[PDB]
Amino acid sequence: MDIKINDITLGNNSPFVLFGGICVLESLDSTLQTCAHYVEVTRKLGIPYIFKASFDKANRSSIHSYRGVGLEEGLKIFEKVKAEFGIPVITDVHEPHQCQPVAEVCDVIQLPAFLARQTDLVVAMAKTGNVVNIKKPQFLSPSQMKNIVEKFHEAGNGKLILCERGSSFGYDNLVVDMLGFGVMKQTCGNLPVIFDVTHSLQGGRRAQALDLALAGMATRLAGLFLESHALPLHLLEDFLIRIKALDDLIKSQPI
Amino acid sequence: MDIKINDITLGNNSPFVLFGGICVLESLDSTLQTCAHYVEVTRKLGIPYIFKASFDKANRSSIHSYRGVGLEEGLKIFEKVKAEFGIPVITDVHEPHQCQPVAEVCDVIQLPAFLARQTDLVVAMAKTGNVVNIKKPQFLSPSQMKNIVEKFHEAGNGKLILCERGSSFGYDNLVVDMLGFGVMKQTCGNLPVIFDVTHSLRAQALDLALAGMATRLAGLFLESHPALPLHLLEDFLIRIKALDDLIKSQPILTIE
Amino acid sequence: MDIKINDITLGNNSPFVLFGGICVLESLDSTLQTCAHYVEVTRKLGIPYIFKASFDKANRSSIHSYRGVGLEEGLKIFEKVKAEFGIPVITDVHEPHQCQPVAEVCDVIQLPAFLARQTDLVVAMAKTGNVVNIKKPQFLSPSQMKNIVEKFHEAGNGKLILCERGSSFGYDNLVVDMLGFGVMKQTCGNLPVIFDVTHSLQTRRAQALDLALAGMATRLAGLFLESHPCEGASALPLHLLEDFLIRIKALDDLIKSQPIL
Amino acid sequence: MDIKINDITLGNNSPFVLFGGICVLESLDSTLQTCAHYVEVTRKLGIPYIFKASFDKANRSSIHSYRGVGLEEGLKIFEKVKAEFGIPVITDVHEPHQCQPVAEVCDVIQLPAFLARQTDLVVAMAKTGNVVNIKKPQFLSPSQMKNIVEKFHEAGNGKLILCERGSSFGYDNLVVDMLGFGVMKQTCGNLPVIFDVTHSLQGRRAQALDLALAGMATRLAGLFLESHPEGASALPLHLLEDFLIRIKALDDLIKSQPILTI
Ligand SMILES: [Cl-]
Ligand SMILES: [Cl-]
Ligand SMILES: [Mn+2]
Ligand code: NA
Repeated sequence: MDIKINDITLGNNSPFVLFGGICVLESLDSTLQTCAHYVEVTRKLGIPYIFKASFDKANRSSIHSYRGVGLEEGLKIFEKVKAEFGIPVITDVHEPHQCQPVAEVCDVIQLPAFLARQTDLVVAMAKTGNVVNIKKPQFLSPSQMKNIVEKFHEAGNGKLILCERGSSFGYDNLVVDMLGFGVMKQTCGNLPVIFDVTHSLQGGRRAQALDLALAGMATRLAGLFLESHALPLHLLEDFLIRIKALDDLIKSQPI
Repeated sequence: MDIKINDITLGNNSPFVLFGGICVLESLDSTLQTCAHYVEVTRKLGIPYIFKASFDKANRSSIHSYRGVGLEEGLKIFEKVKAEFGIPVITDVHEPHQCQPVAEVCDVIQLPAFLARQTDLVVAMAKTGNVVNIKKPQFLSPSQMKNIVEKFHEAGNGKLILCERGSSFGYDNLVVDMLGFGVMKQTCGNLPVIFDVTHSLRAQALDLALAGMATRLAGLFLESHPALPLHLLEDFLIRIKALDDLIKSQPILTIE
Repeated sequence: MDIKINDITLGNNSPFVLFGGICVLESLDSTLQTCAHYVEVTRKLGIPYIFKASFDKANRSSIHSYRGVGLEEGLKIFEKVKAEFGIPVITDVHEPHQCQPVAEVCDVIQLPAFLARQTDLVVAMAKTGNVVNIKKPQFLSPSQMKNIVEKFHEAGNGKLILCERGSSFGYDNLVVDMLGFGVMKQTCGNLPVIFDVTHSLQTRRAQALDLALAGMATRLAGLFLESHPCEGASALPLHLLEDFLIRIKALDDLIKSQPIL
Repeated sequence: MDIKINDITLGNNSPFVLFGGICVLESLDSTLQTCAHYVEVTRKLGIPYIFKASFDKANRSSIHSYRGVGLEEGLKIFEKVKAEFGIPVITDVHEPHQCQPVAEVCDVIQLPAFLARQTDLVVAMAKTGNVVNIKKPQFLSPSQMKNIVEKFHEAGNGKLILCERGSSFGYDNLVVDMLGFGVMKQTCGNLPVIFDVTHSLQGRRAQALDLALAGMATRLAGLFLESHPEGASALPLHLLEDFLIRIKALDDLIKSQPILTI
């Protein structure tokens, strides 16, 4: 099953979509500069693109640290981004009350991985009717995603993206099971599956991210989810050139 | 470090405290009957006892399974339990706004494992000044508990309990690392450590509980249904008490 | 199922047996000294005792690592241990041809964790007729132990001990699943189950008593451990053995005094 | 570092080599029949191929499963395979004493995962001077492989292949860490790394394909892969050409691009 996001077709047998932005929003001008960079590179390589950012840093280093511009001033910035660049955007929500006002502005709303079993937040996200990205818990088996999908469906929303972010592997480590992509497709009605390479991790780091991105996208996925300021930006170009080459080849092979 | 909960002393070198009850408050009369049975058995054996229930169960099996009686009626039921039996009670909170009204009624307030790194909720819990039970997420290592305790300390509350509930082990399975208890004791200032055997998992329950309490713990945390069958409570606790009394009666032995 | 080893009754509802000793045989005189300590401490505490050591470390990280005194020498040392103290002994075997020679002397022969799938080794062990200690591989689940037991049974030897030594947990770490003990009891005909606390601690050392108590709380035939007066650093300081075992016996006596079910 | 195996160049920047065949040798007739299938499919696509079988398998699933025809007849069968098809072969050895006579015939000798730390076998294998395939145990981290490599180097042999077969993930299940390939390359001197997709899985065909493609996307010297019409199930043969067409497409694309810039 494909999902239309404005002008974009997102699906497991479409050209891959890049989801990319920043960690948490800070300022209007800083958010435009970075989005401008993603847009320039993606445009000239011919890759569809959705801008990602959080208005809130829910888990903070200190009880005293910067948190982000918050919801009220977060949304303002998203509205600009969309006006200036005419692309879709994606952000995470944590409280049920937040869900409808955020869906007003943000094309895709994201269910955080820690919160995926919180039935309140599931129902409230569903009721927006917006496109939803479900982050797979690092503790959850791929064949259990069907149970989250069922809850969304019972609540009346079928516009769901499943998002891989790694599985717990001993203490303080993650491994990505490349077999899980297929299990989610097979058990969840071939909804779009995307791969969050950035959170699945943690010059090698740069190199490591490329290997892992290529491996995931070899399994035939709707999109790649990532971040940068942790990946540089002349590298962004070099990285995507290689991802698009592989994606194009894979998607040209009959299933 | 010990913590006083009314007339109970909770600590890793004290007689174990049972945190026992049911999953979610659904009723008044049945809650009281179940609590009455815990009270009778624990009084008979001289085991300190705290009644547990949730008033608001997130993470239910279906979107319309009953979430429980909710905040206002839940606190009223907790008040009746406290008035009838004279025991402390424990419940969980899910939002900052719930922290004040729950803490006014409940002797212990619990940070759900899935929310354990949510700073706003940690700060709001800390600021109640209440005793807090921190549930260890299955995906979190035992040496990372100190980061949660530091956040509470920064916000001015040191009356903290650490609660083991198992660790993710491959897909859809849990293992309890018995070495984790000591790591928590040693890195977190010897705060009280308790063991949630119910959520870690029924001869199995008994083996797992005995194994845990053998490592010298402040408390044991479990749920029954009228979850261990309620009528087998006395037999279960007699065996746990036997082991706890033995272990606690010997001075700690240090290995290099 | 109980197993008689000379005068010792080994079983999951009998008083725990200590399988105790050292990483590797280094000489006769060091061996005799350490064994003497084990024997005098266990005798006074009333704990049945089997002496343990390897004659070869067959899988160290250098081809010039120290490997111990080797087979022919090692068996001579086991011979003297048995004559002097009158106790049973246990050692591991790494190659099929070793089995019958080693079994003529060593009462219990041990299948190494890495080698459990080695069919020729299983068969050669089984044929000796000796009591066998099966190390549960770090990569094998407790409900598949039955598969190794089935092979020994098909090869005609039913005197088998199941030895827990930890489970792989991510990279380079182990965890001990306290529920595995009961799984092994239920699926392998209540054969004696024992706990190797030393190797379970590999990656801790300060935590050996807590881990050993936790395992014995589940009601076990035996405890398996190494001391030092060869390693990942988890051996018990030898002088601490008496105080260590006082605690283990206290718990075992309690658990074993409670009816089961 | 590349390894020359007769006419074949094996290395992580070279076209991928297929390793595959049968579980155990039974007879010359049976072996030639199976080998011919692989040879014909790989010749049709221009993929270098190395035939695998055991002459005496020590880790089968029951104690009376057939272990193979044995050393003496096994080596005669390997000799004929080599003569008939002009390809290299590979076999596992589990006894030190068997290393020398096997190495007279078999181009690659394979160290079983369960014996990967056994010093006496490692030394006896090294001293043959043959190319060696080191099977990585499911309990070993990728950064431990260096230790095995060092033991071979100490004993005089650096013609080593590292073979990934998955890692223990909770109970029973194996997972393949796609980051492990890079860790082995970086720590072990860019020795050839190959991927045993079949074991890694302890229908089954669609799975095998995704996992194989993901591994080869990381830039690898070869693929280890069982096919025909035990402990680990093989890919059905009518699928072999179509499977290999897809692996070769990805491999050619990847190998044709330079490793990233500084
Ligand atoms: Cl709870
Ligand atoms: Cl068999
Ligand atoms: Mn040792
Ligand atoms: Na209170």
